[PDB]
Amino acid sequence: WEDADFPILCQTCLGENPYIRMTKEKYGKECKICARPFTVFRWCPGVRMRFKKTEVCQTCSKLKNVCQTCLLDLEYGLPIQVRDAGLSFKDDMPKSDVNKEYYTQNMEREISNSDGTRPVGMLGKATSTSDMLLKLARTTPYYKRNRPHICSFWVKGECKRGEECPYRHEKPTDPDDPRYYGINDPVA
Amino acid sequence: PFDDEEPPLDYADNILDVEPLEAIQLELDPEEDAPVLDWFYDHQPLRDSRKYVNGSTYQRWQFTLPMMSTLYRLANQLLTDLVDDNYFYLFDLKAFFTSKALNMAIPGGPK
Amino acid sequence: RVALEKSVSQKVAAAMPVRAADKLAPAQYIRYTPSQQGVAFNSGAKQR
Amino acid sequence: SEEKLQEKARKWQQLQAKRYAEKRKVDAQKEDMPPEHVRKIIRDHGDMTNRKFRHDKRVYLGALKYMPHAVLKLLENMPMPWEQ
Amino acid sequence: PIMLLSGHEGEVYCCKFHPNGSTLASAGFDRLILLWNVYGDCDNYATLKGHSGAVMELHYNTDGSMLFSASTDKTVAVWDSETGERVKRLKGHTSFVNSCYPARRGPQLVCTGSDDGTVKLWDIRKKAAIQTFQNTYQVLAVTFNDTSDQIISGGIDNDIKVWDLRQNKLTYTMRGHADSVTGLSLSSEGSYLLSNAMDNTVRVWDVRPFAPKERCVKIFQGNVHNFEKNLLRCSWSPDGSKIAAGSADRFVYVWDTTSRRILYKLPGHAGSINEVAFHPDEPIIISASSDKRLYMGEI
Amino acid sequence: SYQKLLKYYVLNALKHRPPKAQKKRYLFRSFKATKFFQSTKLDWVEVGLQVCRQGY
Amino acid sequence: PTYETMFAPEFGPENPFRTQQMAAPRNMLSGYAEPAHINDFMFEQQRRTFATYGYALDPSLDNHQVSAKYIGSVEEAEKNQGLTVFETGQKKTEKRKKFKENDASNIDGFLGPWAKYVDEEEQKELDEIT
Amino acid sequence: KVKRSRKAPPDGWELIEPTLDELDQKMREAETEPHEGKRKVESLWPIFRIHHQKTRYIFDLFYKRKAISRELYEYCIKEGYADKNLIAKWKKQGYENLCCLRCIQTRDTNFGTNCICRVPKSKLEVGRIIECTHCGCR
RNA sequence: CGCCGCCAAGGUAU
RNA sequence: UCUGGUUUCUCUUCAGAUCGCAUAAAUCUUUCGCCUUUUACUAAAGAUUUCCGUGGAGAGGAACAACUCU
Ligand SMILES: [Mg+2]
Ligand SMILES: [Zn+2]
Ligand SMILES: [Zn+2]
Ligand SMILES: [Zn+2]
Ligand SMILES: [Zn+2]
Ligand SMILES: [Zn+2]
Ligand SMILES: [Zn+2]
Repeated sequence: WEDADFPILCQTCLGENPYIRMTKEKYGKECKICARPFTVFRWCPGVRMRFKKTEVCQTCSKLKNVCQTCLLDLEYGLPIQVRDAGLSFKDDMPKSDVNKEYYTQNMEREISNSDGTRPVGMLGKATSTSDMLLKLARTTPYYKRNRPHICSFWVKGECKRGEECPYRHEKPTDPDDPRYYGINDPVA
Repeated sequence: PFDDEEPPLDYADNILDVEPLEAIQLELDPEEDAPVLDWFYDHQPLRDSRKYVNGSTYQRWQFTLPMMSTLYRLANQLLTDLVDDNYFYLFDLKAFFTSKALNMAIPGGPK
Repeated sequence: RVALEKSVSQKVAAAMPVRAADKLAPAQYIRYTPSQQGVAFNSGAKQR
Repeated sequence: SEEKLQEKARKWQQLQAKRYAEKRKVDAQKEDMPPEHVRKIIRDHGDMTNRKFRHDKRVYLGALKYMPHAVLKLLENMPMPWEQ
Repeated sequence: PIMLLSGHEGEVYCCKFHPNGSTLASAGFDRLILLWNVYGDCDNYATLKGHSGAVMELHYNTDGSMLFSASTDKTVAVWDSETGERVKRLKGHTSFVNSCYPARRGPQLVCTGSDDGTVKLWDIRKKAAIQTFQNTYQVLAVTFNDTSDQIISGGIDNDIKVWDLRQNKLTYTMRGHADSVTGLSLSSEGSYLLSNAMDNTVRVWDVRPFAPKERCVKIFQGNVHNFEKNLLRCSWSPDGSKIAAGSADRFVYVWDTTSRRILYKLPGHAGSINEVAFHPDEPIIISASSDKRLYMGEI
Repeated sequence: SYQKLLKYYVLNALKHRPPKAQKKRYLFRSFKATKFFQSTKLDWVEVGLQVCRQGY
Repeated sequence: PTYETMFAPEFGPENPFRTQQMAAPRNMLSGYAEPAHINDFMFEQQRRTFATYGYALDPSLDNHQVSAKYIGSVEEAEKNQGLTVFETGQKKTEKRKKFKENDASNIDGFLGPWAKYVDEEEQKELDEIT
Repeated sequence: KVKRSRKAPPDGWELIEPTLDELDQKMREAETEPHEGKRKVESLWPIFRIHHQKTRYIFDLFYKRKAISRELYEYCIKEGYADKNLIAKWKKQGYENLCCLRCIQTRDTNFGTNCICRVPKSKLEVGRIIECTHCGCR
């Protein structure tokens, strides 16, 4: 249902290398919100970093000026809830599956086939910015987003690979502080 | 040959070391089947020989007359002694087409 | 005619694509300027 | 300016020693392997009652469409009784 | 006005000016040859398509009717400047064609050189090589004298070689470079041949029936080569008064053929410069580079 | 049985139309270029038991 | 075509009503993208150079119009004097000696390229987490 | 065992028979075990490794040592104790410490390149113990 | 002068 | 004295030759025979394809390519 040529890709997910190689597919994975068949792309950002293939589709990224794989804004590098709390206009979108979700999603994809350059509703209110959201606008961000997720068998001490296990090691996670609108625990 | 609820004999540890017993393997005598004696029982008859066969994709062949006469002698008991197309009178394809079109038949022929 | 011909050729190579089509020859690069954030983001990222 | 005058030549004839040397004007270069590979793969998979290989079993159903293309080429090459 | 041109998606390796000064030709890594109006609004018209490798070198014949194109795909194409239709493919070399030149005056001839170490003489009417000169090291740059008797070849042995078309012998060798020669070009008189080399030396060599026998006529400096290992080409001005050669340090160097003073150092390019050309009538310099843009400097 | 094989041979020889196919393909060479298909030389009974195992 | 036509700037106050991101040129909502035909070998060579030692040259066309510098980790470029990954270096430092057994005759002793090297309180917290 | 050549092969086969028989027994032991503990492909590594050491044993038996004859060398290639195309790759100049044939297939890799196993370690980065997922180690 | 060789949906509701 | 090449593996379109010294199925439009409705059907013609293979041609290698046709 969806073909693409190149995704949004904010700078913190591209990696530290301007020279990356990337493979593409024609019909890859489903989106974790609306299950639309986008084109998943796969690349290697760094030598100690995971692949971070693709999270969402192009259309849902074109609604709210969101990047492709970590679900942050392209214009700052912030989540969506901070952006529409700072601008006080939410640009509502449903929650269910077949009630009103894919209906207005297909219609907003249909009316946006001409431009493909700017979002549908944020074009008029992304201009009166840089007052309350410029105070937390991180330049040169931490690359810990790009490091791979935690592996098992080091928590239990069974990992036969030792050092050649590519994911991570000696990182005890904490079960006290970890979707599209709400609610996000560390953002509060 | 084998019952239900039984896996298909698991060819890794059953007959990997077991040799086959014997094929048909008709004993060819020398001085009558001497050109064909070395290769008549071989899955590739002539493959690594540029004199008789084309190559490994096994496309074109050239034989000689005693070697083919031994083949013609070994190819009896299923080959006719008919030489010309005179035994096929009213057994030809066109005569059978006529019999198909004319609502009739040859005794011993199709209907 | 060439518009509907390339449309119906994409349709036949999409509805019935089963019989022996090559994929592509992907020897092309793409050059996209990071014209959104970069002043110190990945220092030296100018056209990438 | 003192050793760079030959170091740039070292870089130049090191890059041009692999620029066009490997015939840039391997395409048909896959061949046979040991036959104990398929046996090890299928003795690992088996009757597919495990949770480890669950990403592959749907691919087995993807092998449903082309099965007579294998059975036909199987029965075309049956061993004759003069063979072993 | 300066005039900034753009279009080439990949690195531009060469550009030339039509013999009558009415149009430009440019090509590079993309595989496309673009034609441009020298005057007017500097418009772009035909795109020549059909090369599978990158375009290493463009040339016009003296009539401005034939455009030659050496490619990395081992083929040298002959193009009609008037219609943009392809005329011939010179299929021959076993490796990349590094460069080609077309003989002016005498009946049509073409010379090529490649990584297979050979130099070949082509007659556009035969569809086959006429002569082959096996060197042993990769050949980078080749040019004919105006008498169409000699072939001048620069390779990676730091030694420019001169070949006799009748004897088929190594007539001359020139010593004086410390490193690979990347670009050769004859004066419009046939009198002098201009060379670029990795050693960052621009050297003029004089070729004559009576030669000093130690023909390091002049040396110029300032032109830098680096790790990019780009072929570097140099050109003579229409009257032989100016010498231009591109460099890898983003500057266009133009020298005084006599005093050897740098007349111009020009910036504007972001990357390495691959070729500099002079307009045949007016003091206009076309600078082509790896930043995929062209400039029309006016002096 | 004689006359019914005569019948079938005449029905095969009568509808002997020329092979008017324009293009030709193989479907094995297209599989082999893919990284997921590999060529090896095995025994016969291993191939037969393998395809019946995969069919089950 | 004329260089003066594209070189002529736009008369205006740059229109600061938009932000720095939205007023920037683009064609996709994220950057101006266009395909090209760069060579593969030097591309992958400088890619491996930045992957190993962290320095490479800077590719563009119209950022500053003069650019021949190195990017990434700066000091390691002049420390190694600009070498590549395909070039034999000036020294052989910190080299790591393995052992070999390539007779292919012994049983459970053949260790060629598949050889292991010569060198070969958190549990309480991980129990309290789970 | 299966010989499939009816040859009664000449000298010297009696001195390589218990060695290659022990290698065949260890290859059966590397084929037999289940895949518990071994993740997806590292149970498939040692059969590649033992075919590599068997082909290397015949390789330095005939080419290096020059003891065995050419007829029995071609016999061991034709039966299955050695390869025909792999020794032609070992014949080439730049490499004879090769792993197996899965690093040379440039279209086995979707990125159109060779593996990291066929990379010199002195030009690679300093400490990484990387292993091929197709072939096993380097 | 010697046809012919049979499965299922149709019913024990959703 | 000069001239100097058979196999194997990959794309490249044309096929009008028993393309294959033999011969499968499906679709449509009609005639039938079993038939209750249908898919499974029967068996003849007309015309299309699908499919297992094949013929000659442009290149890139490798396999004794240097034995030697010329
Ligand atoms: Mg009904
Ligand atoms: Zn979506
Ligand atoms: Zn992101
Ligand atoms: Zn681990
Ligand atoms: Zn290897
Ligand atoms: Zn291996
Ligand atoms: Zn590997």
